[PDB]
Amino acid sequence: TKPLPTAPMAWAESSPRELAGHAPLRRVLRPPIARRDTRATRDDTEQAVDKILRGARRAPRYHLTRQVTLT
Amino acid sequence: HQPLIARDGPHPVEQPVHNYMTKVIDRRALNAAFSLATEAIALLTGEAL
Repeated sequence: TKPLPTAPMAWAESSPRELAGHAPLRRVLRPPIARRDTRATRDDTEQAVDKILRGARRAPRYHLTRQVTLT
Repeated sequence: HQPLIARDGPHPVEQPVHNYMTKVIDRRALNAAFSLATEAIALLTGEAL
């Protein structure tokens, strides 16, 4: 519940270049070149679709191979 | 559409000729590049402050 030495936790308890990236590039217009001068079940369905939301809002330390065989 | 001239004597009579050509557009590009740095990346975003 908050520290004495604040700078070490804002990084610990937790980009702007990509924000600045779209800023000059994408915000800029017509460049370049220039011219002079349903309690639980419902909850579950919604969450699955949403999960597809967040996972589809973004995008490597793991790899899974899967296979079928006998015992 | 092309011009024409009437001529006399035995010859084949001339008929106006119209040509119908068609050029096709080409494709190019231009490259520039700029770089950043490890320190800059850290400075541009909040990392090293």
